[PDB]
Amino acid sequence: MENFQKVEKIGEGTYGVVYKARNKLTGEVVALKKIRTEGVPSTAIREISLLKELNHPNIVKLLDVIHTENKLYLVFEFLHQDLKKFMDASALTGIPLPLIKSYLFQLLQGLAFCHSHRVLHRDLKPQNLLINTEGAIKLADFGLARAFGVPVRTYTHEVVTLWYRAPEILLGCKYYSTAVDIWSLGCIFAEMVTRRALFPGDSEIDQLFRIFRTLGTPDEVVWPGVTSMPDYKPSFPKWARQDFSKVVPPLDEDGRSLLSQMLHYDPNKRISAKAALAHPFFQDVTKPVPHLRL
Ligand SMILES: C=CCNc1nc(N)c(C(=O)c2ccc(Cl)s2)s1
Repeated sequence: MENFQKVEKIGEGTYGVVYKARNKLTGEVVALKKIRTEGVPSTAIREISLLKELNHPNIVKLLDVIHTENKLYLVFEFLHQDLKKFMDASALTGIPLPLIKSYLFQLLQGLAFCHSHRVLHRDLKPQNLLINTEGAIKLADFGLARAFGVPVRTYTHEVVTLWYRAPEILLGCKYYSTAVDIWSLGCIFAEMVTRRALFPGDSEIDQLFRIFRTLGTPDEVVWPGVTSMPDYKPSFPKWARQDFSKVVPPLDEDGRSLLSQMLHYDPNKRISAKAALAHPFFQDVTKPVPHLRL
């Protein structure tokens, strides 16, 4: 890109490298993402372009879609730190509960907004949750997966994380629903509380079995239709569900209750973002400022 000035290489995005850049005509700093190649689907540019229309305090604004020199670029508002880094920085003391609650509440608002606009994320993870000094947290990359197509591996041959993947996706369901995002957010909520990833699988089957070992191997009783999912196998080991109090100590009953509703196996039974916002866990929610080291 010329219309920009690459300050640094922020990191590795799901679809390509992410750069911290400066708009040459405005002097503004943004998050520039180069999308990894046979012409660029015209369907994608149209889909993605509609996203520039989404506007919410908890959604990282897609400023522009730039298609020039037969290369694709997405220009996003720049935020100063991601939740992965903040969690790592908060590892010794943990994120204070009131801030964890504020972040969860805000993320649910961003989800509620996108879902009401018929937009799913499908690949929520600590790396695409961005925070600022003011106490806000925003979701980036909403609607990209559907417009594009989650590739097995990036062109950088970097490992894609499966830790936040809903069980229905792992079982090979090719139809997504808003519930996949609630699942990912539930996993993130648990990780903020315990300071350890909930289901750190290193493979698709390891990821599935780690979920099974904690929540019990699903059956037709708790998840009608599961034995007919594409990758379900009658040979899956049968693990008993573990007492949920052992899962996220020392989160209180309201928090554990909300989390269990975000982690129901049946997508249809999983709580909606809108309903979650009404949960008693948020009765005393506030908006604390985080201690960010930039
Ligand atoms: C050190 C400050 C970095 N600032 C950033 N700002 C934005 N907007 C970022 C992203 O959208 C993503 C980057 C990677 C994924 Cl995955 S989403 S990173």
